[PDB]
Amino acid sequence: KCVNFNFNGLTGTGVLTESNKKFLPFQQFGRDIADTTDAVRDPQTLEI
Amino acid sequence: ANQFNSAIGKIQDSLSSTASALGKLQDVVNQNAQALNTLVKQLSSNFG
Repeated sequence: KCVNFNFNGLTGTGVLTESNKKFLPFQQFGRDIADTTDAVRDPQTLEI
Repeated sequence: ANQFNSAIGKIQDSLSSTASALGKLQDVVNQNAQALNTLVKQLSSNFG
């Protein structure tokens, strides 16, 4: 659903969807070519 | 007829072999990519 999210300190509005992107244990959230939020990890539990 | 048919074979080979052959149209995609990339990148700029 399109929702207002605040994850890892990143506040914004968007649709929250699951992906297969591989995150290393020490890399908390991702960035795209524009250096903007593309995929994030769950700050609470382990989830991508 | 053989001169046209052989020259069209050479147009096929030239266009399939050289990456920069369509550079005049690749400059349209490249200009729009740099323009839209600068247009988004500048949203991360502080401007003071």
